[PDB]
Amino acid sequence: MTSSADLTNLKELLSLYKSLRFSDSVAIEKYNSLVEWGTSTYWKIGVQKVTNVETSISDYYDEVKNKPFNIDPGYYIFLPVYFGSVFIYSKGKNMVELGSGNSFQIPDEIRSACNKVLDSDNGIDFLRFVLLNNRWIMEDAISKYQSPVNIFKLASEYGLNIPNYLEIEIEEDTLFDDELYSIMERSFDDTFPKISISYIKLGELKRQVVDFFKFSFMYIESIKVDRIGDNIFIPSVITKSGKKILVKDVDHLIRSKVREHTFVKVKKKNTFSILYDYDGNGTETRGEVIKRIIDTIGRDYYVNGKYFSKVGIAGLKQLTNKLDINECATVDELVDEINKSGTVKRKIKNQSVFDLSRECLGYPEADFITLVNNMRFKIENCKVVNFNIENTNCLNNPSIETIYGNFNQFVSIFNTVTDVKKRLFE
Amino acid sequence: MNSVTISHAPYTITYHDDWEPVMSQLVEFYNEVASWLLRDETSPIPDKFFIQLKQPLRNKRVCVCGIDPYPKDGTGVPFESPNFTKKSIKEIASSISRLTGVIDYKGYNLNIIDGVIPWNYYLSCKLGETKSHAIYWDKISKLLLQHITKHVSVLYCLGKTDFSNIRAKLESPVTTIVGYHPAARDHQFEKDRSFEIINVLLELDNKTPINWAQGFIY
Amino acid sequence: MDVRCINWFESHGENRFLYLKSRCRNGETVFIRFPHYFYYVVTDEIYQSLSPPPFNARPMGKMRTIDIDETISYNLDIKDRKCSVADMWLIEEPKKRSIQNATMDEFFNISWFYISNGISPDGCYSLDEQYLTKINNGCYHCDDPRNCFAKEIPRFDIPRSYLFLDIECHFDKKFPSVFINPISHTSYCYIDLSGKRLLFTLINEEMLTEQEIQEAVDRGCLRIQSLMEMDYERELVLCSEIVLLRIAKQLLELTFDYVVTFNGHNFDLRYITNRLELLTGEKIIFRSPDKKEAVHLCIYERNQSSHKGVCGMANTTFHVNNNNGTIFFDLYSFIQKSEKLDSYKLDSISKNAFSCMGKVLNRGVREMTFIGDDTTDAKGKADTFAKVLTTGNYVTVDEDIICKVIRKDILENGFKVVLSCPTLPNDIYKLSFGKDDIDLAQMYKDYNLNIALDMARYCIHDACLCQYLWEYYGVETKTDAGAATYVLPQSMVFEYRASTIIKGPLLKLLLETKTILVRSETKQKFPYEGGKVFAPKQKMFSNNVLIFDYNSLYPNVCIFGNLSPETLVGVVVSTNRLEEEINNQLLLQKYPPPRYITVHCEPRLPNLISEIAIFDRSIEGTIPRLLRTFLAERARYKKMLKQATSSTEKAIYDSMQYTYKIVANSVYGLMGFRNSALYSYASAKSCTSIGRRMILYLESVLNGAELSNGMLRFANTLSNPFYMDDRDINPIVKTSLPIDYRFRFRSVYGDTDSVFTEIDSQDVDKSIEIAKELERLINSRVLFNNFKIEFEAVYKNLIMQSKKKYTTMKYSASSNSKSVPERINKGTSETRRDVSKFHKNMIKTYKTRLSEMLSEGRMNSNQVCIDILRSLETDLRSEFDSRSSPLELFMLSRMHHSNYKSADNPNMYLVTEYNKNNPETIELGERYYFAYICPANVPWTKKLVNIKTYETIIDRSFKLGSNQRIFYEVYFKRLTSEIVNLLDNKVLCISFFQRMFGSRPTFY
DNA sequence: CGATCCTTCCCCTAC
DNA sequence: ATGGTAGGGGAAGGATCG
Repeated sequence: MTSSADLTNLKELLSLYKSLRFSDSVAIEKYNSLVEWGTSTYWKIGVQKVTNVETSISDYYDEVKNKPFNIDPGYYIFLPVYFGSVFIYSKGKNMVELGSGNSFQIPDEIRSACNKVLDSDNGIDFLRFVLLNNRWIMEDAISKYQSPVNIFKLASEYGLNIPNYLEIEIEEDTLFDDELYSIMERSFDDTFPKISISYIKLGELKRQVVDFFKFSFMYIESIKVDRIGDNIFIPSVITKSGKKILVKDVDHLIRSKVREHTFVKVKKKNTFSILYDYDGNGTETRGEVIKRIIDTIGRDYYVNGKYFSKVGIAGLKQLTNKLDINECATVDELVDEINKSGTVKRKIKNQSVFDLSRECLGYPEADFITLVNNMRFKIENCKVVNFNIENTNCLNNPSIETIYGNFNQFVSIFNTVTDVKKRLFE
Repeated sequence: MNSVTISHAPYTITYHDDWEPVMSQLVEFYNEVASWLLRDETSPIPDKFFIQLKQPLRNKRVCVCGIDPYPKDGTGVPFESPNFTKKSIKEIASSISRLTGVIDYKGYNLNIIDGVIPWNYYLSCKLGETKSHAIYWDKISKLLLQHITKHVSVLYCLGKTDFSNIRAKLESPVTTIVGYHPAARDHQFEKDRSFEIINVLLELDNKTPINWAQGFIY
Repeated sequence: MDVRCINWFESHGENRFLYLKSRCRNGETVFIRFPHYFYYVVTDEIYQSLSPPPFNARPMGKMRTIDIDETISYNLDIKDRKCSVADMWLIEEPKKRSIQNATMDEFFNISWFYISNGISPDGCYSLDEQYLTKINNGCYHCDDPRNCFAKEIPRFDIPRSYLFLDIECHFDKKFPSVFINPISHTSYCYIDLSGKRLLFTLINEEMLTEQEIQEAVDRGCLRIQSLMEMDYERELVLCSEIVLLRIAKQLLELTFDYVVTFNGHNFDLRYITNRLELLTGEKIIFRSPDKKEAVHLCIYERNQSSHKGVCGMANTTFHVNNNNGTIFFDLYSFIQKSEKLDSYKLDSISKNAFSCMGKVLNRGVREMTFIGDDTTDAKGKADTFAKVLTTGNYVTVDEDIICKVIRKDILENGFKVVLSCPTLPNDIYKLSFGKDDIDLAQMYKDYNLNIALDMARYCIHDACLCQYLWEYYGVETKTDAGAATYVLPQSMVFEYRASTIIKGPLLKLLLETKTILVRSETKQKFPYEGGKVFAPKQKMFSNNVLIFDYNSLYPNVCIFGNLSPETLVGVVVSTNRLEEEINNQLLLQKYPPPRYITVHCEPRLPNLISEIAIFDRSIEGTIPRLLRTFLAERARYKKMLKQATSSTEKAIYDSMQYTYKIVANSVYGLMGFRNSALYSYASAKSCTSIGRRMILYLESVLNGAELSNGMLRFANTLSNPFYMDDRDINPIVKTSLPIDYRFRFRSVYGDTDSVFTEIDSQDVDKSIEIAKELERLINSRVLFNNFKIEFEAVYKNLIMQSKKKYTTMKYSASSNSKSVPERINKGTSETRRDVSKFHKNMIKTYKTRLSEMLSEGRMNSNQVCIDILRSLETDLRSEFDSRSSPLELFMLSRMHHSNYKSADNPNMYLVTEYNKNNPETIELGERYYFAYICPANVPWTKKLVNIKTYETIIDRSFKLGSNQRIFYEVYFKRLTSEIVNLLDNKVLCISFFQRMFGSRPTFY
């Protein structure tokens, strides 16, 4: 490290080279630039020059067990692999669902502060946060370390997950069957939906997950969504004569593109039946199912944005809810409270009016950008007075149609925020 | 080990099979040069010019390269002195002792380390003088360096000024790394490159690093 | 003490110094030695806060340290440029570094020396003999050059000395080796300060028999046995090889102003040094003027071969390490860097240089006499031909048969030469130098007196060709002009690129305007490409075409828009149309158009959809001022050139004007290069955008323009496309043209700095007059500020092949209808160096014939189309069957620059196989004459045997009675492709090619 | 009763 | 010691699907 060893001979490049399996896109472009500049250097020449943009963790896992197999003797730690949107990271970045690079930022500052920067060796190499809808739960880490230590102890230390990682010396090799599986499930003592149990013994990294198929044949009655909160609702499909039948459909409304009504195959283990998401091809029709979902709901709940359109809701109160301030009925009180607030004033001065309104109405990013980019305006006095459509192809998407329908309320809130900003600093 | 017969002095050169596809050409280049090369005394004896030709090239991954043999007491083996008195070898031993921590040095024979081949760009030099056979050994040196660099993985040349255009002399840039000479001269003064970039470059190409401890003599 | 400077050079010893070589009026050479300092620039606080005063310090004054870092903005909240004013100080340190915090560190030490000391590298001065110290005869030492060079005087002429030499060495089969092959002949063209010209050739006597040596001595030659017995006044001298090498060493060790060779750094000087070292062991030693440093010849290499992609390993240059004045110039590198339209073997260097008439006088037997004078073809060419004929042996009068000179006479501004060739009745000729068809290897095996004398004559001819090439290109005047314009030593003007040579005038401008522009953020590399290629409107032009050219468009754009890194107020980007509209509304009001200028640019990133850069036009930035200075001084030098009388002044001014043109033309490219001192991404993009906008404006106003009733009516309103102005916008103007004129106009093609307009007329005089009137009216009325156009030429029979590819005939503006036009091609295959020599002639003839027949068909489109198709098919079939009769030429060229993945690489394998065996040894970066067709490929069925596999190099040999190397009709299908750009009805085109080759020709 | 011709799809080289 | 990206034309060469 005399002359800095050229950043320890590209220590970050080596880390990304060994971390392709648990990396993110920005690191991929950074590594590409690093190899491109390193291949032509007075202190470094050509390298292996391998690139990848897909995040996969199948290398650290084994085949799934689908029958009451037999297990080798030894001490085991049982992990209740839940059913949620898996996230992998090491610090306050990444958290990518196997390819959806930085889809959104979870607003948990306490969680981010609590998580140590590269805890133990390399930050347990990933967190496996299921986040069923919005609840943070940690899971397997595969990283060796020691196991009864920080890796599994982080959940108990910071309260992220209920302590279900405690077991006893098992040994005495026996055939792992339904009875032991149910006994371990009851010993877990959890109410969250669990889909698998992964056993870890001292001295290994890759575990053989077990999952009993129990293929059942059931009919579908209707698909109905139920609201739990602001972006907390789940499209809980109900089949048979009102059965629950769990479906993945986490936050973002994909993998639920199943054919309406008809006959379906489902998987049930002890209490929570789960059907297929995208494995069984069959028909996988999307336009018909999206139109049926929209019609049943009542022309609301645009699919792409995983949210519901603010039909009828003009404004003057949704801004207060978004900014998390006291309820106000007049612009003057809004201005006074924003001035009084220590951080709301900073957050409204730093951000732009367009971004503020877009976040207030909860519109999708790409869809709204495209819809704006295919429209014409009549801006007067820094406010929107008249708008029109130029290309009608983008109207083919129902979500774009709903956003265009509520664009009037969007314009009203945009003008309100512009007036507030003008009255604050001018 | 195959053998070849040349027109001048030793009449017999023994070489390993790894040097097969260039040896003949070397002879075609050597004979003419010999007609003048024996005109003057040289620090290496002619019998030790091609001693390094017996070392196999299949199990070598690091090639350390110099510019010329020692002006006096030419043993034939590059950077070799079985008396711990030459400046370059003692400087390298001191540097490796500082970096690793091994003590009680009685020699640092580099030809016995697995995966590392000691090489000299010019196979001869005038006795008691600097490099004076550059014109004679030019094509032979280029041919031998081209042959070696196609088998080894990393090349480490000693001397910035001497190897200022080492990339131009070789058509294939096979990890050209140029380092300062142990003996500082000609507008240069540097002695500590940490001697560890080679290993990390080796596992950067899915190759086993080389331990810098097999060369110690006790 | 009046002196004129000749060279500035340094020393690479223990202590560095700067040397001046200069000449007085009488002719005495004076050397002056200056200390070599390292210059740093600091603010007042940094200078005062540094404890030990290192060597010296002088004040500068109040200066600004404006920050030129540019960042994108998503709103109109642009604060200001970070600009601070402070007192500055200049620090001199003999050692490498003493500050480590200098603001100005991108400039050279020599530029600082010159500008701070106010010294011009090629100026005439009156030295003061009070700050100089005598240390040795002819040398002085100066410690305070600031006032030692205070007085300047007008230029005065001084004598100079030159040395041109050539070598020839024995070889058996191919390239010689210094260990086994000796030297036979060495020629010298010694020119002294007194002007005496001495030609003399040294011949090796070790390769001759005793009786032949005695015969040579008896018939006029001189024999010597030592250096002291050598006399330069004798042409032919006979001696041993050791004495030859020692004489060469003695000659190269003397202080010549120039030593000019052709490929001498790589071959001649290296061979001489190696052979001298082998035979004796001594060295060729150069010593400094103060007798304190001594070095030897060691030809080193410079591998500066990267034009950011557009080069095949370009070329590696070879230089010598002399520490005296002795400018060692290599014409091989200079010509290679100058012209790229020939082959480099000293056989066709100056063929495309001269044109003169060679009227025949007699046609008897084999002793034809040719004459040449200024009254035949032109002035000057006859004089140059007579000058080069004094040593030539084989003469070319625009014939390709090669003739031997019998008798030569030099008459008053003319020559009379007697050739030896079969008689032939021609009347007019073109005069240029020739080539020698002799076999040196065959001559060396049977060596006798006549062979030695002929070889000596050839060597002296080559040595004199070196001088003739040096004089023809005006290298000395170019060097002086480069030293004057570019603030640099006279010995390094041709060895640096645009990024280095522009730091002198830029430093002068910064010092005079007190600006220290500095960058504090890392640069991001993302090219904007640029495009700007326009698709031609039509393919064939039966009517006439006029050409209008912009006078230095890009410098004028940079001046008009005030595009400098320090004038950019800010750049605004938008990811959506709502914010784009908001920003546009705020921008048209915050920055009024009369003062600020807003330029729309292509988005930097895919998410962005707009990008507007704002420039302030009231502070007179750096780049516009530099370009204005360059243009004004170029105009001044052109006026002085046209007002000068003596030939030397004409040459000097002509040399200066194009150096200023070159320095002005390189700024636009420099603004887009990351490693430049003028780097500005936004400024370069804005310059390209404004250039495109001006081109579009001119094309739109010129399109659809009529000339009815002597009135010039434009299609659209004449308005400034950037902001509103007070100029009239009426699209109808008065013309000083006859009322009877009735014509229409249309724009067909455009370029970066050019516009083509279409006129529905055939006459040339009327077209020229209307073009002049259009130029006047458009310059006075249409354009604005400093944007002027010029009428270049009239293009007839214009044929557009693709984008940036056309062929036509050109009538100059200063010409009439009776003047002869000039054939001009841009991008056509005739300008390519790797197509053919027969193909070019055939396509030229076919293009001319088709142009004539479409000019006068004349029934209609399809009838003339089918007529041309059938006629061309019949002609090409008649010229297809070669009925044996092996023709000449059929030769191609390419550069040996592969240096790529091994694999198979037939082109690399073909060359290296012949190099290792014997014939055609080509170095790296050297073009060679070969003929490639299907390199071991079988595309279809040939006619005879041994046709498709033909890949032999063949340098000068002739193919034997079984090769039959004529199958270039494969590429000749370009005519069919040409028909694509000329006519329709592909059905006839497909059938013929299918019958002959059957490879489904690609239409368009 | 049949295979061809199609365009990318690449490497090399020239403004 | 360093301007620069698109466009054009020749040709292997498996893919193409004939």
